Amino acid sequence: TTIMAVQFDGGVVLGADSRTTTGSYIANRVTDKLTPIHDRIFCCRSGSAADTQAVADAVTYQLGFHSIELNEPPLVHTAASLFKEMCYRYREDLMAGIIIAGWDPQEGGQVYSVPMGGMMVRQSFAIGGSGSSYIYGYVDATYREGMTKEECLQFTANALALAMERDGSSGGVIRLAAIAESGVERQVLLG
Amino acid sequence: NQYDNDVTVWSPQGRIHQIEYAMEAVKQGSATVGLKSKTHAVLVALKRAQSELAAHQKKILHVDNHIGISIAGLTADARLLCNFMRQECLDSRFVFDRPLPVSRLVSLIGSKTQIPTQRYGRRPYGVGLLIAGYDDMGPHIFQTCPSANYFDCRAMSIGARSQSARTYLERHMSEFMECNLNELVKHGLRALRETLPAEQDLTTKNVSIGIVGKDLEFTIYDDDDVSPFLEGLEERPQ
Amino acid sequence: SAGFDRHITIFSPEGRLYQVEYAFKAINQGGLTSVAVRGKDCAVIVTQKKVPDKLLDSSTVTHLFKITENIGCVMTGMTADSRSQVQRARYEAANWKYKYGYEIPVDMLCKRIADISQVYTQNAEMRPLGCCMILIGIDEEQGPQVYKCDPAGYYCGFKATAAGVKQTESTSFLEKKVKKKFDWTFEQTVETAITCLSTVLSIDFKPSEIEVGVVTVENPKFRILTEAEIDAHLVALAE
Amino acid sequence: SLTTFSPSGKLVQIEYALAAVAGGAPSVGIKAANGVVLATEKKQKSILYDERSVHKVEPITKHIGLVYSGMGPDYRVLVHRARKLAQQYYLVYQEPIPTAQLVQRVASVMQEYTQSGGVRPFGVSLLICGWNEGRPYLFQSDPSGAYFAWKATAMGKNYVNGKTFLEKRYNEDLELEDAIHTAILTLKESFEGQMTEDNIEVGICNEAGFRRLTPTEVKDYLAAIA
Amino acid sequence: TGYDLSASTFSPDGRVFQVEYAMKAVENSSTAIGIRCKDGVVFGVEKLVLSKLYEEGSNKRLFNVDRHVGMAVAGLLADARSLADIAREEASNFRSNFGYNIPLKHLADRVAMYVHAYTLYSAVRPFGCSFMLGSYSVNDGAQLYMIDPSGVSYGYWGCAIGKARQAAKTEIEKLQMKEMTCRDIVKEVAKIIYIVHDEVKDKAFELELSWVGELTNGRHEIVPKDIREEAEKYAKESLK
Amino acid sequence: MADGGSERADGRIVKMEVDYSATVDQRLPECAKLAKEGRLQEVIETLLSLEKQTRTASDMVSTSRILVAVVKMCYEAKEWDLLNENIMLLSKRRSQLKQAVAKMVQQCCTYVEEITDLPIKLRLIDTLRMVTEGKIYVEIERARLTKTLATI
Repeated sequence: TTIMAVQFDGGVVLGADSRTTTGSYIANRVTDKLTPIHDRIFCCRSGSAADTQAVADAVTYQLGFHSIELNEPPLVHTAASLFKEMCYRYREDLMAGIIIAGWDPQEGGQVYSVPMGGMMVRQSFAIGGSGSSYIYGYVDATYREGMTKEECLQFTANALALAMERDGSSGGVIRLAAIAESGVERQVLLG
Repeated sequence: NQYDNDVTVWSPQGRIHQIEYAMEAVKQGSATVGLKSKTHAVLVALKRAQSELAAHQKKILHVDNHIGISIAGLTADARLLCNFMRQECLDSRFVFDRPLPVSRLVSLIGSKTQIPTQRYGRRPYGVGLLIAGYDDMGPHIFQTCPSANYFDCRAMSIGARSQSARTYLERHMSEFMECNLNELVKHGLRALRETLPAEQDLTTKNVSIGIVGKDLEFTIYDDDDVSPFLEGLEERPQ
Repeated sequence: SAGFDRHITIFSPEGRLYQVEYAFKAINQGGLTSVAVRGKDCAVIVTQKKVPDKLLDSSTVTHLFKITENIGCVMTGMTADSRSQVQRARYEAANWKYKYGYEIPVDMLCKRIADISQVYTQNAEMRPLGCCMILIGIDEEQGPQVYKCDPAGYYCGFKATAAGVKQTESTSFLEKKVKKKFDWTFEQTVETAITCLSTVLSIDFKPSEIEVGVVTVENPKFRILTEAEIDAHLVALAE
Repeated sequence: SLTTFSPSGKLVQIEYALAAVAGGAPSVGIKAANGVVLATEKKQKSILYDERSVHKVEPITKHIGLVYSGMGPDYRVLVHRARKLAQQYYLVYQEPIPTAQLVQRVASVMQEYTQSGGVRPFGVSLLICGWNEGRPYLFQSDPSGAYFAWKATAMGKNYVNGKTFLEKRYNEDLELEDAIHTAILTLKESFEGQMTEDNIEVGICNEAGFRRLTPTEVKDYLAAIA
Repeated sequence: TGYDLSASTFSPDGRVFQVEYAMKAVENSSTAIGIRCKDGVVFGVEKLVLSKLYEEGSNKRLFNVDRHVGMAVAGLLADARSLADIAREEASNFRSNFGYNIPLKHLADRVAMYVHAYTLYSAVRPFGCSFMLGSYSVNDGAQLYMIDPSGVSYGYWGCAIGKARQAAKTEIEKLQMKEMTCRDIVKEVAKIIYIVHDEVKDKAFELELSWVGELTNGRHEIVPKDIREEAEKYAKESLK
Repeated sequence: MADGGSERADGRIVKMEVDYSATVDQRLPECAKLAKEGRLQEVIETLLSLEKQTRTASDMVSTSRILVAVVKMCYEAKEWDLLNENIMLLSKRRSQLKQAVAKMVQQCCTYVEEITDLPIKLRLIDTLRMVTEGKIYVEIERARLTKTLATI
């Protein structure tokens, strides 16, 4: 449910809960909610599941085919435009809370947000999910422009901690992802 | 010469002769002359008949409030491109609610006539368009060809024996630019009276004049506002 | 013979068709040579360039086309057929990746490209894409692979592989060379590729004319060598 | 081309495809009492080629074998068609397709390509076999759409000579091993002198199912079988 | 001489004679060259008036495809117009689908596939055009490509299309092409075009010069050639 | 190049006179790449001629003075690598070899008479290469006749 992406100077840092529920019963307790597309670009999803999974698979197809034909590493804004087109074309049928982030060689770390409608915007931080309203309450209080990697990790840790603590649908376990020029760093925290 | 049957075949000298044959089919039309001043564009054509008693086959036809075309060659393709012309005019007149600039219309004419010149199954259009119009920048006199290589000029003339007309246009294209409507039109028929053999003279019923002006709507004339245009002449220098 | 003037793709008497065996030397109008070698856990492509002009560039004369991140290829013959075949290969590899969820093995790709060329051959009113394609790639549980795809749609794949202009001679040298049972310790492969092209063409030239594409089971990514290390291998075989 | 008959004769473009079949690589196939043996003759041109990539003997289901004598590039096409068709039968009836119904439908496909007028026929003759309902079968087809039923036959180079050996050597009653013995005999009659574990490629059809033999047991058996 | 009718058929020696005949169709066309500098690409076309019937400003072979890409066509003009429309359409799809400027390699490959697709089948003929494609980008530099009638598309520093294809590049290649900015290259192309065919077979010609690079900040347009008037005051000094 | 070999030659004229034949090792890639460049007709052949004649002087000072048969094999390996980076199809650049080996077998003439016949016959088995693989020439192989007469 609750997904989060914060950029910093070197790269970006993502994060999500897992706890995919249906109604009042938890169907699955732990989920890879964030999805690799390319080796340097992620997307994290919310809303309905099958919609975002099918969209992410087709975007993975188109983006991999395009970036192999260029024989160059892809852009992040490219993947954001692809998600924008596929979200906007079937807004009558899809429910996507897709948030695009990823480091780029030309443009560094970027974070794009695509909410349930199909608009595309560049932000420095993003929320997402039904239990994101709360950390959206204080993400304009605790955030400071120009963090380090560890400050972003501690920040999103406190964020997703309180989101999992407060919302009934949110919960489960904390997954993090750190994307920079150096590498891709995933980890599983609790606290 | 056994390669010289279809549009698709390139020649071993590279000149597709179906295009040349369509050019020669254009060369057997009636004579017509179009020329512009800085403010008024005038195109004048020549009529013919099947017999004495019958009426004359018309050449200047209307298109739009500021567009009029002359013609030479086939008439089915003439009316086909006429209907397409009127259609594309009223299309942009509907959508953009403005009169069309002439250059994009003639680019659409070239793109229209491109397809029957490249695929198999249509003939190149035997057509002799002389187009007069008004965009924001004044009169334009364009001509086409069956090879769709449309030209812009300041004074052209196509049809049968139209080369003496071109010599007259050479020796008066400097003089064309300054004058008003009346002597401009009589320069046009001082091209048409050399598009004819010398033993007969241009009468009323065989000539046609279409003026479009920067404030004047495109209008065709026949014999009655042409009886004013036919006086003001001398004889040929015999 | 003909007689029938072999204008379309039909069967002539006794018994062949002449369109495809005219397409087999559309490679020969390329004026170009390609050699592939599989000895061991590596695989090496080598192919020269024919650039007479100083106004012409050097990066965009590349024939090694990285199909996917683990599959490379090289092309000979006419250029348009080759590049269109390459984009068909990329599109169908991406189609594999979309449909089946994992990276395509190099065998199925050659099968699919051969089938496309056969459909272009089976139905008439299309030119049969007169270019030849050599592929390389690493597969788990099978090691490296080297394959060849024909304009006819006859794929095959084998140890020491060569196609282009002068490759009766190249396969004569590769029969006279792949008959001794030594191992092929990757510089044995690079040395035998450079020297087989150096005995077929007999030029013994700068490091700036040939292109070397390698793939190895230590880095399964396809890799194109640089002028420095090409020069290093060339003087390493210089005795 | 393919749309009009001759003044008196036959369909010259099908006769030429049959000639291209007869100009192909030899093969032999024998129906015995319990099983059917197929055997081809697969020579590489050089010493460079690998024998694990291209396969002549090819299964259609788990109990239906199929070889050819012609062109692999068309062979694979009509193989894939027969695959999809047999799986469609098994979708419809939930039962493994009988070989007669396979030969009907494959013959319908080949016949549809012999129809007018832009596509060429296949240069492929099949040898279809399978063990349906106890009694095994053997069905040869051709580019013309026709089909037959054999006890033992051959196709390729010197099929006439191999067939005259088959008429003398073979009979009605054998087992699978004696069938393989006479099959490698009649293929060794016409093939080149160097016949190894890779120049031949043999699959059988027991009633327990189709079985495509390995180079291990092929080299064990043809290590001077007589 | 035996079989050169269809564009699908091969020859007894293995080439398509339709493509050769279409290649030497552009040989009779007007001479068009191009050259890039270290911060831009310069076009130049020897254009001829028929006799006295033109208007000096009609049917300009210097098209303008994208915001930073234009053509320098030579050959059959209407086929080049249609191909320019196809190139505008392809740049339109790319701008609509990815939100940034088309790289010239990808554009050239799509155009080469389109030309090759018109060379393939038997219903249609190959194109009778040969054109130039230039570009500039802040992260890519200057790129000048080249498409033959067959569909072979690769890159150059300088080129020539027309009668004097060799006779231009004989003295194109003696230019110190790297160390010059394009504002010198303007009068350089002027002198190169002015060298070939002053009066010999025809009567008179006329010069057009297109212009893209860093000095236009990534734009592509024709020069104000009347501004700095660089041909004639040097063309009259290039006859001696 | 033309100047590319002129520099090497015009410089090394004393680099080996009294200075040791280590500037040779400092000039081996020099002559190597000079031959590699290889002007069509005569220029780089004249350069290589000057180079191999300086090398004949070096033979006089090392292979004809110290007679190590290891410095002889070193000069032969130098020319060997040089011909490894050179076609020599009688391609107007062979004076690097023809008169070089001519003076080499004249050195041999002075050797069998002066040096022990074993080092000179090693030089001879290397001259076997030099001609039998290096496009055997009549008078060079007349020297071969007299050198197998020397083996006699």
